[PDB]
Parts: sequence; C-alpha cells; structure tokens
Amino acid sequence: MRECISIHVGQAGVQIGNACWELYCLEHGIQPDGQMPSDKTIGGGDDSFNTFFSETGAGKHVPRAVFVDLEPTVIDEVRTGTYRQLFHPEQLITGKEDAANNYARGHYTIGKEIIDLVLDRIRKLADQCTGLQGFLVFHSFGGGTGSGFTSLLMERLSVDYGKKSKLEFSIYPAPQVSTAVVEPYNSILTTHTTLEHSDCAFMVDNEAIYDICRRNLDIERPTYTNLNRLISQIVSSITASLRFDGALNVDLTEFQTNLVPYPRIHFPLATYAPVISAEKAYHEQLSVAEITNACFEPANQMVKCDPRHGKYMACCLLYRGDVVPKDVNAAIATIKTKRSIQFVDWCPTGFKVGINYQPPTVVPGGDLAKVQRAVCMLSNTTAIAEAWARLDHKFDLMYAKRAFVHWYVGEGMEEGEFSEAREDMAALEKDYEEVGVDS
Amino acid sequence: LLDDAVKRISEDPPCKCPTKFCVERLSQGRYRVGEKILFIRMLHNKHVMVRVGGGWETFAGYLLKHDPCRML
Amino acid sequence: MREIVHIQAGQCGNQIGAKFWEVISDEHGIDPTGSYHGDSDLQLERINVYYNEAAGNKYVPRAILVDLEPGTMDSVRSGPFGQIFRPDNFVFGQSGAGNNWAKGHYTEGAELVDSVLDVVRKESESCDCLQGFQLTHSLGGGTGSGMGTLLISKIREEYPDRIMNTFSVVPSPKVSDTVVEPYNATLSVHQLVENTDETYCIDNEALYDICFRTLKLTTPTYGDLNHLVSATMSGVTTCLRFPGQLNADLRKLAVNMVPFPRLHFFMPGFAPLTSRGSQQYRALTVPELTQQMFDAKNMMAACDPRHGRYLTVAAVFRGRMSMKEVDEQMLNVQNKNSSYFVEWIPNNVKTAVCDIPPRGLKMSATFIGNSTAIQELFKRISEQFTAMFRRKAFLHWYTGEGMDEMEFTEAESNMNDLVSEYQQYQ
Ligand SMILES: Nc1nc2c(ncn2[C@@H]2O[C@H](COP(=O)(O)OP(=O)(O)OP(=O)(O)O)[C@@H](O)[C@H]2O)c(=O)[nH]1
Ligand SMILES: Nc1nc2c(ncn2[C@@H]2O[C@H](COP(=O)(O)OP(=O)(O)OP(=O)(O)O)[C@@H](O)[C@H]2O)c(=O)[nH]1
Ligand SMILES: [Mg+2]
Ligand SMILES: [Mg+2]
Ligand SMILES: [Zn+2]
Repeated sequence: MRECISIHVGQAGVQIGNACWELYCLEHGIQPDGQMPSDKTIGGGDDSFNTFFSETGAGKHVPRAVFVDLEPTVIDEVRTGTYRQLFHPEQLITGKEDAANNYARGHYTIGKEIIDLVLDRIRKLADQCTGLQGFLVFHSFGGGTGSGFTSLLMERLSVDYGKKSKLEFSIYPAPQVSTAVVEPYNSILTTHTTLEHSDCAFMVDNEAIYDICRRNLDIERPTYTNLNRLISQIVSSITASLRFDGALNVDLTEFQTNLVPYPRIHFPLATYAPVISAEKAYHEQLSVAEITNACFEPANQMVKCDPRHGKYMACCLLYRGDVVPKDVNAAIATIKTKRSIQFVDWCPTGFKVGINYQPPTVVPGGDLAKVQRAVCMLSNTTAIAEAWARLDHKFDLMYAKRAFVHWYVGEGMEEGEFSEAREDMAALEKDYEEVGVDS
Repeated sequence: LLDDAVKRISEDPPCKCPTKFCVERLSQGRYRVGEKILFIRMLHNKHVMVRVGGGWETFAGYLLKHDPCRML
Repeated sequence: MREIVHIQAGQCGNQIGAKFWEVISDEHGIDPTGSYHGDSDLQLERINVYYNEAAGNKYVPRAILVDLEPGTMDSVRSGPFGQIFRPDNFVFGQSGAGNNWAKGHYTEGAELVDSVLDVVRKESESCDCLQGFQLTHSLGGGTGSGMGTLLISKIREEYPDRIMNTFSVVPSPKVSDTVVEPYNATLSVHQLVENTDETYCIDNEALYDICFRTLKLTTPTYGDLNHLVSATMSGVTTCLRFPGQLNADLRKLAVNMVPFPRLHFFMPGFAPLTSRGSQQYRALTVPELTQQMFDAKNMMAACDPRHGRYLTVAAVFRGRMSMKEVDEQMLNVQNKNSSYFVEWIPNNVKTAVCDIPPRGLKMSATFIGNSTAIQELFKRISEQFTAMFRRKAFLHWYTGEGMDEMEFTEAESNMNDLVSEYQQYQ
C-alpha cells in the first residue's frame, strides 16, 4: 500500500540487492528493461509495484533503490549486468577507493566524502514518496564499507527522519567460517550503531546458509548467488503484506511493535520454511503443519545458534500462498504444547501471524521448488546472545595485545572507542541474559 | 592547528642531545623530524600519528625509537 | 582508476620486470607492438591499471626501468616485447654500482635519483588515482638494494599516503656469487623496515628447489625462476584487474596482514605448480591447491614455516570457484595444523576469489603468509654479516664513499631488533 526505500551498501549489500531486485521485478512481472506488459487488471490499476518502484516514463518502472559502495567494481557489474536498465544511473553511487576492511576508513577517513551525496539521493527519493514506511538497509558487519559507512548512514537517517522505521538485513561473521582476519573489530564497532540507530536487525550468517544449502537443497557446491537468493526470499516475505491483499495482513510498523518487547531487545533471528530440493519436493505433501514445524528446527535457522540454549521473547510467522487461517491456529497450538520449544513465561501469546494470498515465486535457476505455501518465521530469542558472545570473545583475544589497532587509530579513531564498543556489547549481553530470567 | 601539539609533544620531555634533535616544519603536514620529512595526522582528543613502515605509529612512540636521548 | 606504477631496479629487477610485462600482456592479450587482439571486454574494463592509452589504439605500460649501468637496457629493449615501453622511462647510468651499496646510495645513485623522480612524477599525474608503487629488485648490491632503496626513501618522502610494494629477492647462503651480499642486504633491510608497506622476500634457492622437485627441470635458468615470481606478482594484483566473487586490493591485504607496523615481511607461494607430464595424473581441485600452498617445500623463501608460527595468511584464488570449498579447506588447514598458527589471532586467513584464472589453468592460488619463520633467514644474514664485519673485510670500499663504521653498527642493531620483534610471537 505504501512505499519504502532500500539501501544496498558495500559488496555483500549490493550483491544481495541484485538478487532481491531480480526477485521483485520477476514477482511483479516487470521485465529487465523496466517495462511491464498491460495485463487484464479488472478494476483498474496495479498498486502492487508502488511499494518498491516509481512510475515515471509512461510504462517505465524505476526501483526505489540506492546502491552505494566506496568501491567501483561491483557497482560497475550492476551497470553491465542484466538489470543495468532498471536503475536510473544517478542512484548507483560510487567512491574512488574502498574502506579495505577498515571501519575507521568507512566511518571517518573516506565515508565522509560520499555521505553528502547519498543523503541528497535519499532525500530526493523520499520526497517522491506519498507516505514512507521505512528504510531497508542491506550490509555486512565484517566489511569496511558495509560496517563503517552503514553505521554512519544510520546515524544520518536517524537525524534526518527520526521516527521512520529502519529495517536492517545484516550479514554477521560466522562462528568458524571467516574470510577476513579483522571481522571482529568491524563487528564490535557496528554494534553500538545497530543498537541505537536501528529498529529491527535481521542478522544472518553465511555458515548457517551453507548448512541450509547442504541439508535442504542438496547443493554440493553452493555460491553466493544461492545464499543471496535465500535472503531475497526472506526480504520479499517480510514485505509481502505491504504489496498484496491477505486474509490477515500485518503492517511493517505494527510488526515491529509486536515483536520487540524492549527498545534494545531488537535482533530477530530470520528463517524460511518450504526451502527444499527440487526433486525431494515430489515426496513431501508440504502442508501448513510441516512448514510450521520446519521453522522451529535449529537446522533451518539463518544464524548459527540453536534456540534450545535460550527462550523466545516473541515470534512472528508470515505465511503466504494457500494458507487457511484455521490451520495456523492448530499449528501454533501444537508448537505451544510441544516441549523443547521454550518461550519466556511473561509473554502468554508469544506469536504474531500474517497471511497473504500471493504464493512465493521462483526465479529461473532450479535452486527452489514452486510451492503454493510458504512461511517466513522471524523470532526474537535470548539464544542470539551466544553468537555475539563467541564474537566478542574473538575481539578480546586480539584486542588484549592491540593486534591490528594501529590501522584503525591511524585512520582517525581514539583507542577508547574499542573499549566503549566492547563494554556496550557486554551490556547488551547482560540485557539479553536478564530477560532470560522467568519472573 | 596541530603545529602547537606537535611542538608540545616533542619537548614536554626535553631534548637532552648536545645538538637539539630537529622537529622543524616546512609547511602543514610535513615535519622534518630527525632529518626525515614525515607525514603527520590528528583528528580528535589530540591523538597524534605518523605514517611509517607497514602502517602508523604515535608521534611520542616514534621518538621513543628514533632519538638516542629518549632511550635513556 | 586505481592505477599502479611499476619500477625495476638492477638486473634482477629488470629481468623480473621484463617477464612480468610479458605475462601481463599475455593476460590482457596485448600485441607486442601495443595493439589489442583479445576476445573479452573484461580485459578492456581494467586495462588502465597497468597501461596508458595512446593514439591509434596503442597501450604503453606504466613502468620505469632503472639501473646505474646500460647493458640491461639494451637487452630488455631488443628482447621480447621490447618495443612496448615508450623509450623515455628507460633511465640508465653509465658506470654501474659494482655490487657496492655506497655507489647505489651516495655517489652514483644520488646523481640519478632526480632523473628517475622526474619520470615517476610524470607517470603519477597521468593516472586517475594510483594506489601504490611496485618496486622489483635484488638485495645483492647498490644497483637494486641501495639505489632502488634511496628511490623508495624519496618516493615515501613525497607520496606517503600511497602503498609501497617491493618484491625483494633476498640473498641465500647456498647460491651467492657475490662476497659482499651480507653488507648489501643488511644495509638495505635497515631502511626497508621504515620505507615499505609490505615486502615479499624471495630467494633464488627456493625457486631452484621448486624447479628441481616440483616442475622436474634439471637445468633451471633465470628465465624459468622469473616465471614463478611474475606469476606471484600477477596473482597478488589480479583482483583489481578482473571481477571477482570476493575482492582483495593492495590496501585490503595491508590491513588484513600487517598486525604491527614493523611486521610486514612476507613469504609467497603459488599453488598449481606441476610438471608438463605429471599434470594429467592430478585433480584441478581446491583441496589440492590449498594443501600445496602450506607445504614447506613450496614456499618462495628458504625458511620453512614448520619452525615458525603464522601470524596472518592471504590466499587469493583465481577461477570459477565456490566459496564453501575455500572456507572448509581454510578451516581444515587451520584446525589440523593449529600448532602452526598463532594463538592470539582467532582467524588467520584472508580470502579472495577472482573469476578470471591464469592462462592454461582452471584454478590457481597465490599464498602470502606473515610468519615468525621469516626471522631465521634474517639471523643467517646477520651471522654472515657479523663474521665479515668483525674483521672489517671489504669495509674500505664502503667507507671511502660515504659511510662510517657507525652506519654498519646501526644497521646490524636494527636488523637484530627486527628478528627480536618477530620471535616475540613464538
Ligand atoms: N552472504 C553474502 N556474504 C557476502 C557476499 N559477499 C561478501 N560477503 C561477506 O560479507 C563480508 C564483508 O565483505 P564485503 O561485503 O566485501 O565488505 P565491504 O562491505 O564491501 O567492505 P570493504 O570491501 O571492506 O570496503 C565478508 O564476510 C564476506 O565474505 C555475498 O554476496 N553474500
Ligand atoms: N631471480 C633472479 N635473480 C637474479 C637475476 N639476475 C640476477 N639475479 C640476482 O641478483 C644479482 C644481480 O645484481 P643486480 O643488482 O640485479 O643488477 P646489477 O646490474 O648486476 O648491479 P651492479 O652490476 O652491481 O650494479 C645476482 O647476483 C643474483 O643474486 C634474475 O633474472 N632473476
Ligand atoms: Mg564496489
Ligand atoms: Mg645492471
Ligand atoms: Zn635527542
């Protein structure tokens, strides 16, 4: 019904954004040149696309994206790839050189030269909106641009707009899998900014999605196109109720205020259920009950922690497709009655439910079966605290002897900022463990 | 601006050499510390850094390896 | 955009740089005249990293070729791919440094450093934004190690924010035909610690061993040793020339691998090294590459990582590869070789994957490992230096051209400090 702006930051954000837009345009029937053939549309008009596209050009749709990177390369791949014709070029922002995995570059030394341009481009996109819902930020905590420039951009958004929601789809460093030596410095240094300047952070880690690709899709050699496709399905499901009519629809703002029990306790674990191998999809009936049951298994979580080490504060289930509301209540009752699934006792209900009539669409590539029912769970749990403790432990192991700190300090950072971001993380740990106590 | 802080940090601990160890300025950002034109940085809390070797060092920590009279 | 300028100092520098320009132009499909005859637009998309566009669809490499003696200019110019450099970057002396660091740093190199700085300037504003200099040189004599290092002093003195890379061929005890190598190496490493962002130590003994027991060549010429270091030079810089699924950059490798500013000496390795026959008896697979990169026989320095502890590692892969494979192989190596990686760094590997592989191979990898194994080579150089220096052997050659007995003592204390600082991390 309303519209929101997506900001894709750094290489992970930009690459995830490519798949997300390949999914949206294919879901709305929009071709890679931005045209959309005149369908039947009995009644007059199609407001499905307005949430993510502007109509300007008499049959031309332009997406409400900003792509930003301190590095040209991946933006030049988008300017060259199949979807190069969607974005009007002024919104594909680009720096001269990257942060190069250094937060202090992407925040202090180098980000400050590109912020004045992206702020102008989002102020220009927001004025085109009749009513703004929120901001969808795609980034990664381990990168320099992703971590530092997104942290800076979040404080700029919070100052300029204030009360507009800001969803944040962040890639988190995996427990063991890690492609950079310095990820823990960049991922503690985001944390203050994601606490203070964000409303919902859906952290997702790559070794969890590799396990989903191995266990569920039978993919032997998965690559980032498959992983980014799974994030794109999460993001499409979260905003499905804003684009299509449903039996029980949930607004983005009402969805947060349902799921966030306290202002700081705002870090939902994301999940998607009917994700199975294109052959094994013949052998499964794929009804509501078993896709609800998939959402609560540790193997289906998009972060490497298992919920049995904690308690759910809240869940929401965003069902879409051919889901009858009477089945959902039975599935929720079964989940509540089933043990080994722990909810904190001071939330009696513990669930928000959303039902949408649009079934998920499948892009060409054969990674996924065409299924008539899907659910995205996302859930707020004190089990997330273990991912951050195992990471803050890695940060301490290095910081105990200043192991790379000269690269950050020399890029205009006081060494007290490391200790501040570290004790802030620890305070968030204590906040998440104290709400682990049943009253 | 930083010229006052670069002066201050060089001689709050006084130079004890028989000829004073050089910390003159040519212009902004270019200091001939000990007959070598370093590149100098600061931003906040007056933390002052030199671009050296594989990365960066503090201006005081640099002198603590480069003027013989700072060693003892 | 994101340009690099290449500098060759001495015969070793000149000969490595020649083979380096050979392999680069082969990668980009550049006619020895300077024309383009490739079949992909990705090469044109970053041809400007190492080349300048000239009229008539002609490309000139962004290189300078320097030494105090004119014999290697004629060879490089008349040799293969010789008529591609504009005949103004060749700036040569007339006497030579005679394997003496004094001639390189004070008497002959000092009178030619202006003529090379004026060409490095002329190359520096011809680019959108260069990010670093690559110096190719030997630590054997003045030539590369004193002239080509006065050069990095002056370059750092005027371009401090940029990256300095030096592919320093370090001397080895079992290969030398110079008797003054301990003096020249010790004097060179004295300033190389201050003036460089990252230094790749190579020695010819390891490149000979790799030819003898990995490529199965019984008579390896310098044309063959130079192939390996040129393939390393291409591998370490291939990320900013071709699209990749994960990206490195020179500044990326600097912050991921230099933990403390002094600890920037690195040992390369290259993964798909195979004999022309035995290549069909082996898999083109990431597990095989990854295990080969960590083999103590495959390192391009005579020190083995076995006696030391890895501080940081970079592995830049080239080819149509899957990150899950690299990630599990990296964990495999770090877990079952855990005694060989430092404990106070949890993750020691930095990964990059590039979609365009070297010619002729499906997959390749360049390894760069910072380790406390590098300091034993420096201990051997310091032992050879102090054996000659206590007798003041050959000292008159350097003394009569500018140094005093103080400078040698300063160099030996500061190289002793470098080995003390590397062994501090066990
Ligand atoms: N899921 C996912 N992770 C990715 C992708 N590309 C990179 N990553 C991971 O994201 C993290 C940060 O990498 P980048 O996104 O390259 O970093 P950046 O934000 O561009 O920042 P700099 O390059 O350091 O300026 C690393 O852990 C990467 O492995 C991708 O397409 N999908
Ligand atoms: N890897 C490699 N090493 C070489 C090559 N040619 C020579 N060397 C090494 O480097 C030394 C040559 O000295 P250089 O400084 O390069 O050049 P030069 O012109 O001989 O210097 P001077 O004559 O002393 O002025 C030899 O003793 C070898 O140790 C080569 O092509 N490749
Ligand atoms: Mg980019
Ligand atoms: Mg010569
Ligand atoms: Zn002094």
